This record gives sequence, structure tokens and C-alpha cells, in this order.
Amino acid sequence: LYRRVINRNNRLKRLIDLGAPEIIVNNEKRMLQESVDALFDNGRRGRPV
Amino acid sequence: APVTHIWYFKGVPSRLGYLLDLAPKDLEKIIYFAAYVITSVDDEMRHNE
Amino acid sequence: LRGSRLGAVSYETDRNHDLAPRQVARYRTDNGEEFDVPFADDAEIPGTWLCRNGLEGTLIEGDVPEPKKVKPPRTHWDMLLERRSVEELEELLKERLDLIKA
Amino acid sequence: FFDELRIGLATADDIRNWSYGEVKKPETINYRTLKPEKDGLFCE
Amino acid sequence: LTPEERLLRAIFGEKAREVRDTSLKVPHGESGKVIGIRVFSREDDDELPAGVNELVRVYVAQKRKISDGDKLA
Amino acid sequence: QDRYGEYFTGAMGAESIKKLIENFDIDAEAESLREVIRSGKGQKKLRAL
Amino acid sequence: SADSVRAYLKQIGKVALLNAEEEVELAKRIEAGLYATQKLAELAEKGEKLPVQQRRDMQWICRDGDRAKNHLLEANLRLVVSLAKRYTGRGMAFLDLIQEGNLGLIRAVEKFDYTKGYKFSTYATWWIRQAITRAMADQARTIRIPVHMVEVINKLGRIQRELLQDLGREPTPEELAKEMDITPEKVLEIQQYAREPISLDQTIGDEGDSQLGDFIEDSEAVVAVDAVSFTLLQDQLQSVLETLSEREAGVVRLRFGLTDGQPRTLDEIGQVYGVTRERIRQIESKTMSKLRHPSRSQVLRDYLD
DNA sequence: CGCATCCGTGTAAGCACAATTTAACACTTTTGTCAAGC
DNA sequence: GCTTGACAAAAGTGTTAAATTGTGCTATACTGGGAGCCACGGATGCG
Repeated sequence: LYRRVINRNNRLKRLIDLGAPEIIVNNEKRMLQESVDALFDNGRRGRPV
Repeated sequence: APVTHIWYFKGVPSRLGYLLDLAPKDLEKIIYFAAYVITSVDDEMRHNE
Repeated sequence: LRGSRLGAVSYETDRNHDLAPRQVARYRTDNGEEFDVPFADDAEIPGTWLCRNGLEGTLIEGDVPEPKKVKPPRTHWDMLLERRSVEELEELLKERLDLIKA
Repeated sequence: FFDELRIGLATADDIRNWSYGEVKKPETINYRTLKPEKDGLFCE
Repeated sequence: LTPEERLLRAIFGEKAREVRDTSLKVPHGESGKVIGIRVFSREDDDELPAGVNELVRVYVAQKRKISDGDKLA
Repeated sequence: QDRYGEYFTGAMGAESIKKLIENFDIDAEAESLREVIRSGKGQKKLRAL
Repeated sequence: SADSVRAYLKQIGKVALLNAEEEVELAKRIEAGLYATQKLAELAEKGEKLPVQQRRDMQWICRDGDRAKNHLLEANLRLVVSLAKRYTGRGMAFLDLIQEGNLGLIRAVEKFDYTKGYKFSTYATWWIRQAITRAMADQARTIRIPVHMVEVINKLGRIQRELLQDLGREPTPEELAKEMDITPEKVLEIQQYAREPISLDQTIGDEGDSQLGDFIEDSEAVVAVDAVSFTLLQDQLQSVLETLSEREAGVVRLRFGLTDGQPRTLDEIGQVYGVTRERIRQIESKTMSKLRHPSRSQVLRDYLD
């Protein structure tokens, strides 16, 4: 659950660096939110990892 | 990117929803990048033009 | 079942009345925060150190700056130049400029 | 001496104060030497 | 080795071997006479598990008499 | 955004919520809630409380 | 539904997939804008100036190239999903695979060549597959294995599957060594490196209450009887035998570092005083002979296993 | 203003090249050792 | 009791080869997942 948070947090930093269009950046931010939510309370929103 | 703590997002009831006067299923959409939201509106500009 | 912590544990008596001399060095980070690190009297103090805030800081004394010899990273311009030459793209730019005027 | 226990709300500054160093990589341990990898999880 | 252990080794005529002792021993409270032993060896084409070079099984037989605390019914 | 961008500021995701909290003030909500509680003839009394 | 996969699938359709005669202008504008930026950089470096019309045109084409790159990326986002959907079940999240394929797509757009006449769909597939494979190799295991070792493991697995299918029965380490031109011990090493860990959180004991980590001994625990006895050594071996020998043991304190912690060579303990190397060499043997005496030797027998 | 019903919730790389780390070899300095004598 | 000098073995410096790890490239066309074998309390519209 911790690695999930790190990996995505790194990938976002690349996507912002490469200046990708807002669709991919928004998707990355949403996955980061979901990963943090799963880290704290897995299964409180959506299906559990 | 900032991330919200899940406990306060949907704390049954949503503590953040009550604090920010955002109803359930509307604050949820904003968090998960499902809709836009206005953070501030400049009333000074519209008076001039 | 039994296992290991990928380490070792000993029982040597801990003491504090006889300790090595420490020459603390303070490093300042770009964000403005400062962190102190105790180093032994052997010196050999590095010019830059990775602080607790996750980013590298420089020694406050103001010495040993880097020359920035690191090789610049590749970019889109480099990937673009290899497949096509200068003249072919000067022609392209002229063509694009012509259309705008038209 | 213990007198009372308080449970406040943690902000970014509190987390950074507790932190001893930022985790930059998902590394846990070396696959061959089994030593913890630096700048990652389990970092010594 | 800690310096005291090295000094003690120097006092006597022993040196630290590179091996730990992990021999099998009778569990606490168990005793009796060894009545049988069976050995399987990877060197003898035995169906040992992966990574296991040898397997030894020892049977200990003990004769228990009736004593205080035993349950009858 | 492209017609009246300078008239307003919009965002989405946790960043918009963070901004709302920065520009939000707690006192006014408390005063309004107290006023509604002391004047809540209808159902709004329970929600305000 | 709260599924984030569905939200992405129903979002990438906002842009229609392009065709051969519609995408060429995109790369054309991208290159034109990039070289407009290069000409502006040269202008800044050489201190040149251009008519306001030319400057505005150059900036507008730079913006147009940026917009064309964004539009091409958005249009080809669908190919990324269509390619990454295949790698499900390996052990990596679907959306992370999609995003790594998006990185590969960005690289392909950066390295596309319309002049060769080929289609973008053919060229970008290789980059997307490479990005997905790199992502899987780098960050699909709790204990990261380098890329080359991951490739070796994949090759060994494929050969093992082929041999098992051909012969039906399970292969042998000798067979794998013969096929892969490596030693059987190397095959075992690769198998161990490919071994994945388990989680302590798994239930144990045929009941759902207990957990696997409940029954793991702490091999590094400080056994009390030893921990106390070692300190008693600091009372006996470290102290009393020294009181009855004066400097014959005082030098030994420096020899093994009982004070200040440093064991020291003969010169280091000798050079600071008026005693030579050979004399300390003799004194060490004399002390060893003295302490071998039964009266002193018998006391310390119990502190050595 | 109370009740019926709706909702939230606890199946598919491999190669090439560059860069870093680790070992093997060679020589040199240092350490411990021995005899003998001052 | 202590010192001097030759000698053998162990511990450093440095060069080199090798193993080990990280990054980039491959152009028919291929473009929107697939899994899947409940009861209780709090709230809102209706009478």
C-alpha cells in the first residue's frame, strides 16, 4: 500500500515535467487520491485493493 | 498534488461537506475530478465592465 | 516458525562519559531551512548533504561550489534533429509563414 | 509523568517534524545482498 | 568477537570455528530409549524436498506407568 | 474560461477544496448557523444545528 | 458507479481517432513550432530582431504546434488503452499500465517520422509496448529485480513452459541447464531470485482469528542470562586479574582496547613510551604464560562455552 | 406532524551501449617473529 | 632486562578486467475493461 502511493506520486512528477495534456495529469491525480484513500482506509470508497 | 483525508471526506456524515457547505455526492465529484468548481469570483471587475 | 530481521543484536554496555569529539556542521537548503549534522574530528566534511526535508542543501560556510559539469539531459529538440536536417526545417518554417500571410 | 492524553489533528508541519527523511523510492531491500536500499523503504 | 571474548580465547588454546551448533536435541520433559532411526539422503536419489540435502528421523519409545494426575474412566 | 477568464477562478480536485479552505472564514458560518437556529421555524433548524 | 477505469474509458472518447491525411499536418505543425522556438532562441543569442508580424507569426505557430501535439496525444490515448488491456493479471494495476503506455505514446509522438510514409499506429505500438514492459520490470515486485535479471527470469520461464508442454512431465535442473547453456546451480539461483515473498497478515491455524506472524520467534532477542553474565565478565575478567598484575595487564587494556575501545599494534602502545616492539612481544607471551596458571585459568573456564 | 419507502453503510523480447560496482593481480608498507648480543 | 637487525606473514594502494545495472531502440496494421458461479438505521415525499 505504501509503494502504490510512491510509484504514482513519482509518475505524476514526470507527467507535470513533460507537460502532458490535462487529461492524463487529472487521471494521475485521481489515482493518487485513490491510492492514499486505500492506504488509510482500504475499501471505504469503491472496491478494495 | 494535494490529497484529502478520507476519514473527514465521508465521515458519516461528511465532516468536510458540513464545513464547506457541500452536499454529499457533490463534494465527492469534485474530489475525484468528476466536475469543476469555482474557487473565487471577482465582483470588482464586472462593476467596471 | 523462526526468522531474522536481516540484522544483528548485541549487548555491549552503552556509555556516555567517554565519547568522540564532534564538530557539528550546519547545512542550508534552497527553501531556507537549516539542519545540523555532527561529524567526527576527521573532518572530510562534504560540501552538500541530504537533509531531513528530502532535498539536498549546501554547507553554510560558503565553500566548495559545484562546477555543473553534469551532462545535460536529452530533450525533444535532440530527438527531432536526428531525423531531419536544418535546411528541411527552414523550408518548413518558411512554408508555414507563407500560409499565415495568405 | 502521565497526566492526560490529547489527540489533536496532524498538519503537514507536524508530519515533517516527525519525519527523519523523505522516502523517494519504493525500494525495500536488495534482491541479492538483502541489505536495505538507500533513499527508499527500510532505508537505514 | 568482542575484545573480552578474544582475550578469553587467548587465555586458553581454543579458536572460534566458523560454524554454529544447531544439533537436534530431545525436547524438554521427553526421554526414553532410541528404538529406530531412518535416514534419507540426496546423495542416494531419495525424494527429498527442494534444497534439502539430508533428512533424519529418530523414534524414542518410553514406558509410562499410571501416576497421580492421570485420568481414568 | 475563454470568454470571461479574468472574471472568476475555477479548479477541480483536492486543489480547489484546499483553496476554498484558505479563502473560507469560519466566523460567518457560525453566526449564520446560530441565527438560523434561533429562527428555524421549519426543517432548516435541525440542519443548521 | 465509482469505478475509475470506467471514468477514463468514457472520457477518452471526446476526441475522434485521426486518419492518414489528418495526422500529417499535426507533425508538420509540431516541427514548425519547435523550429520556430529554435529561431527565437537564435534571435535571443545573436541579438537579432524581426518585424512584429514575423514575431507574432512565429509565436502563433509555436502555440499551434503545442496545440497540435496535445490534440494528437488526446486522439491516440485510445490506442494506449487498447494495447495495455492485454497485460492484465501480471501483478500490476490496469490504470498504471495505461499511464505508462501514455508515457510511451508521448515518447512515440516525440520520435514520430511522417517522412517515412508509415502510419502512426504502427510506430507508436512499439513504444507503448516498450513502456509497458519497462514499467512491469521496474515496479511489479516488492523486491525490485534489475531489468536484465527480469529478462533472464522470463526467458527461463518460457523455456520451462515449452519443455513441460513438450514432455508433459515436469523438467529437471539438468534439462534446464542443457537448454539454457547455464549450470544447474545457476538455474536454482534464478529460481530463488524469482521467488516472491508472502504476507504476515495471512490467517493461520485453520481459524480466522490468528495471524501468521504470531508464531515467529525473535532470533535476535537479548537472552537475559547471557546479557547479565557478559556484564559479570566486565566485573571478573576485565577487573580482578588486572589488579594483581599492574602494568603486565595495564598494557593488555591497550592491547585489546579495553579502554577507549581500540586494539592497538605493538608499536602504537610502545612508541608513546620507552619500550620497544620486541619487548612488548616478549611481555605478551609472558602474560599469556602467567594467566595459563591453573589458579587463574580455572576461574574463567565457565565463561567460555 | 407522523408513516412508508429509499438510501448509505459496516496469451507475448531481445539487443546494443554506457556507467557503476566488484574481483583479481601486482607490488609495497607494516606487523609479528626469531636469534643474538649490549 | 632490554635492544638490533634480518625474515616471513599480514595488511594497504593502485591498476586492470569483469560482472552487474541502467537507458534507449525496434516503422504492415493493429485505437474506448470484462467480470461473474446482506440487514440495520437515518432521512424525505406523501397523506
